[PDB]
Amino acid sequence: PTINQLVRKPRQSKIKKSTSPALNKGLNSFKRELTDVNSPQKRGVCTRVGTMTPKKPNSALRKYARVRLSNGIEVTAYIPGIGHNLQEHSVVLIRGGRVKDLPGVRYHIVRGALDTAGVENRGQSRSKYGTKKP
Amino acid sequence: LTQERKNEIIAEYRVHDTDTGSPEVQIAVLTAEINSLNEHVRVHKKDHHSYRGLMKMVGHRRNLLTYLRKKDVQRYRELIKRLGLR
RNA sequence: GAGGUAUG
RNA sequence: ACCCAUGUCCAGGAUGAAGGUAAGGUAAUACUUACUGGAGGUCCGAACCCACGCACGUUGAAAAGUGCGGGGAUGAGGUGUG
RNA sequence: UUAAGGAACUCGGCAAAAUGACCCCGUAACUUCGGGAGAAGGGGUGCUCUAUUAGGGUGCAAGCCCGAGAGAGCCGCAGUGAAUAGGCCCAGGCGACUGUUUAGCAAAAACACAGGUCUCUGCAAAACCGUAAGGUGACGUAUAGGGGCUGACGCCUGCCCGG
RNA sequence: GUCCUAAGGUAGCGAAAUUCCUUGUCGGGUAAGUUCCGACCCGCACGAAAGGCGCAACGAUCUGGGCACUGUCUCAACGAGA
RNA sequence: AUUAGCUAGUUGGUAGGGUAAUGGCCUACCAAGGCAACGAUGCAUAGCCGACCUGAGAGGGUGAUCGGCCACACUGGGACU
RNA sequence: GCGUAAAGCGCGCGCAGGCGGUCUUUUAAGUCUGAUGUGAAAGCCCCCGGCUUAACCGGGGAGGGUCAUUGGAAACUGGAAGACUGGAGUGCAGAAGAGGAGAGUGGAAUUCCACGUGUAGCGGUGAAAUGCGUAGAUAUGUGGAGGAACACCAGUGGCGAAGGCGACUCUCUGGUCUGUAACUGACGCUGAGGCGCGAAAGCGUGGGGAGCAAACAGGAUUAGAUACCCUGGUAGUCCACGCCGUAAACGAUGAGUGCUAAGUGUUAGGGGGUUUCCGCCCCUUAGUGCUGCAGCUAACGCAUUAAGCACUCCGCCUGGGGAG
RNA sequence: AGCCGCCGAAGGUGGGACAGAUAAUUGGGGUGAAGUCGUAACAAGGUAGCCGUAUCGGAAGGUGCGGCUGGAUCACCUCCU
Ligand SMILES: [K+]
Ligand SMILES: [K+]
Ligand SMILES: [K+]
Ligand SMILES: [K+]
Ligand SMILES: [Mg+2]
Ligand SMILES: [Mg+2]
Ligand SMILES: [Mg+2]
Ligand SMILES: [Mg+2]
Ligand SMILES: [Mg+2]
Ligand SMILES: [Mg+2]
Ligand SMILES: [Mg+2]
Ligand SMILES: [Mg+2]
Ligand SMILES: [Mg+2]
Ligand SMILES: [Mg+2]
Ligand SMILES: [Mg+2]
Ligand SMILES: [Mg+2]
Ligand SMILES: [Mg+2]
Ligand SMILES: [Mg+2]
Ligand SMILES: [Mg+2]
Ligand SMILES: [Mg+2]
Ligand SMILES: [Mg+2]
Ligand SMILES: [Mg+2]
Ligand SMILES: [Mg+2]
Ligand SMILES: [Mg+2]
Ligand SMILES: [Mg+2]
Ligand SMILES: [Mg+2]
Ligand SMILES: [Mg+2]
Ligand SMILES: [Mg+2]
Ligand SMILES: [Mg+2]
Ligand SMILES: [Mg+2]
Ligand SMILES: [Mg+2]
Ligand SMILES: [Mg+2]
Ligand SMILES: [Mg+2]
Repeated sequence: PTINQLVRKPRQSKIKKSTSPALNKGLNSFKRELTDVNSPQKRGVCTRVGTMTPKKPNSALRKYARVRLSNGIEVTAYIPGIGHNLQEHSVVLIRGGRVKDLPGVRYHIVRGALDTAGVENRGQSRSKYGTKKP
Repeated sequence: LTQERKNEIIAEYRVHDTDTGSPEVQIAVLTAEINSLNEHVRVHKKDHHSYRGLMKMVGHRRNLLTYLRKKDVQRYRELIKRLGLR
């Protein structure tokens, strides 16, 4: 462009989207108005639990839970690891992370933080999946 | 616009006896031409190709007129009442 | 070399 | 009831169409603002005409009215004479 | 005229009450850009002095009428002090409208309306009245006249000709 | 796919001035709503000049709700006149 | 600018009063200016800076802790001392 | 960065702004420069020291401002006063042109009407059939009516900002190029926001409507055929006026200026050598096309009509889709 | 002291504007190992494709009007190497 063009309008960079929009919103009951606050993790209440058929190429059933977070946003969270404790009205803690197999999931459930009891029988990567040392 | 009439209207407003390329002369001849073309358009309203050249004459006239205004303002305030502008 | 005139 | 010819009636106020003039504006038109103008099965509202509601009357003051409100009221108007 | 309440009445707010006049501020959705609109919602109105008033009208002038704001005050519950003089808003169906109608139970969503469309008619038109003459039509002439249907405006009006 | 047809209802609208069942269902409004508004569509039995759908202004039109106002009422009392 | 007009003590002036002090700070009278596409007006956002993190640097993001300044003490207004 | 990948408004007229030919003087708005003052401490940076080193802490210095005042330079930008002409324009002499609007006009040729001659087919297809035809066609001749478009010329030829413009004549008009150096003397380039124009389709009102023809009907086709195909055929197409303002609106290539090898056609001009004009040759201007050197490009390819080398201005792009 | 006046926060009333949440219902969008009807495009994609527009149609899409080549095979014409 010409310099006069660049002065009449300077540049404008790209509008960045977050991987994790719902972690980046807080709530106050008083105002009843969402408040932008960068957050790593949120807790919620499992509305629904179920299985998913993932994309091509894959075919295994994937465990998800539809959660209502603390801030009121309804979110689908993958339940990683072998087996789980969860059911309806179960409280859950939620971190970000995208299940590439599965279309509508963008977040994971931290395993071992709350009523998400740790995985059974696991020995390796225990800090993930939330088993104590035996 | 005929040659004889053109010669008349250049020689009767020429600043001096040699001159036929002054802004006085050009602005005058343009006012003749644009008035004849205003008549032409009021008759043949949809000859937009003619209306193009009309607006080019008007633009050139305004250009000369601004230059004259910047150059000597007395020439300007003379010509406007001598010709019928504004 | 160019221009124109049924399914998997 | 409809019509024919001929007459006559409609207090007062309001709104402000077209058009026109002028200033601005233009290359010239547009166009804007003001003023003027006086249009309308226009508005408000008496007379005039009608008859929406209610009440009273209902061997009525009256064989269809009275009272309180109501609609139109320059028009597809009302009315007179023949 | 009525305590308190205020549509609980009732087929139904029937009736009644309330609003009401001049000026000023301000005024929505929608709109066929004209309207809606007096929308709504609110304020002020009396008398006295400044006042033969600022200013206007008239007149040869004297004089005679209209009376603009403002201040400064006065009195009352209340100042268009009486009488006369819109209740408003939201939503919807129907009919566009003004108008007409069952004199004497129905005023309407019915009739008409402008507009659309079909159809007929060549002029001694067609259609109508009448036995006929004679007339209307029309002292007109298919951009006119008669009949049928529809019923402003906007977007549209589909298929079927066997009967 | 097949019968019948002259051809089988288009748009638009739709428990409708039309919807029986039917106080249909859902939503709204109300403490409570067979009425009301908006949507749905199994349109008993809408539908395109017996016009369809829509629509500003208009209306003594019909309908539902609200503010104000009130002897309509709770529940009647007084006064005046005929 | 998917916000273009805004302002009416608003702009200037003559007088007057007021503050510790200049000034429409306020009052009265006169004129009708003034600002604005060099983005006024309006909406949303935000305390500002030193500085912090990053980056070859230009620059990008932040304004915890430390220091400076500003603002506010349940919300609003007002004065006294 | 925008030919083909995303990206040049469809094109113009032009207010504002940005940018601006050569020379002299004047200034010092911008620029450059010496001095003074300040830009706190802490923090970054450098140099020392201290905590068993480190982290940390201390001392000192440095840096940092489109900072301000004051004093100097005039090269460039800007302001001012003059002068000049290669830009820009007027004049003068010529040349081309389907540039546009209006009015009128011509004959081919499709259809239709009438009349003769005239007898059983015509039409169409891959085959057909629907359809027209003994109430007489098809064709053939004559005459008449109606409208729409304009063969040859006609050509990568002309003009136009683009859309686009082809039969002829007249009127009214626009723009272009060539030559001159007469005249003015930078008057200019672009151009947001505005204003207008703007294929075909389409919309409103009123005409016209011959052909072609969406829709639609019938006949075939097909598994089916809401299509290709046939026969018919309404809107439209045409005109006047006014809206609509889109396009594979495309050279998919913004306007302007200058510079950087050639070869060759073609158009409109000019200049000169030769020759009886004619004719050939060369030089040059503005266009339009072909092929190619450098150079650029991812390549294809562009190549004095750059997609090269540079400057000014505008518009636009920032992964696909959603989503125009 | 009291009283009267000016300014004056909150409050009340009123109608508009602005921003958001929600809503019977509705619209299209997208995603989703193996469902459905057809085959519109890619080659001449079997009617050449595509742009705009109108209309029609279960759906892709078709037809008309104009426009482009981002058009395959065959032809004469211009032009070049
Ligand atoms: K229903
Ligand atoms: K002030
Ligand atoms: K038409
Ligand atoms: K083209
Ligand atoms: Mg296949
Ligand atoms: Mg009237
Ligand atoms: Mg009335
Ligand atoms: Mg009465
Ligand atoms: Mg009246
Ligand atoms: Mg009488
Ligand atoms: Mg009589
Ligand atoms: Mg009472
Ligand atoms: Mg009481
Ligand atoms: Mg009740
Ligand atoms: Mg009861
Ligand atoms: Mg009543
Ligand atoms: Mg009526
Ligand atoms: Mg009666
Ligand atoms: Mg009655
Ligand atoms: Mg009629
Ligand atoms: Mg007779
Ligand atoms: Mg009727
Ligand atoms: Mg009822
Ligand atoms: Mg019909
Ligand atoms: Mg009436
Ligand atoms: Mg804040
Ligand atoms: Mg970098
Ligand atoms: Mg592209
Ligand atoms: Mg420091
Ligand atoms: Mg057209
Ligand atoms: Mg195909
Ligand atoms: Mg194909
Ligand atoms: Mg078709």
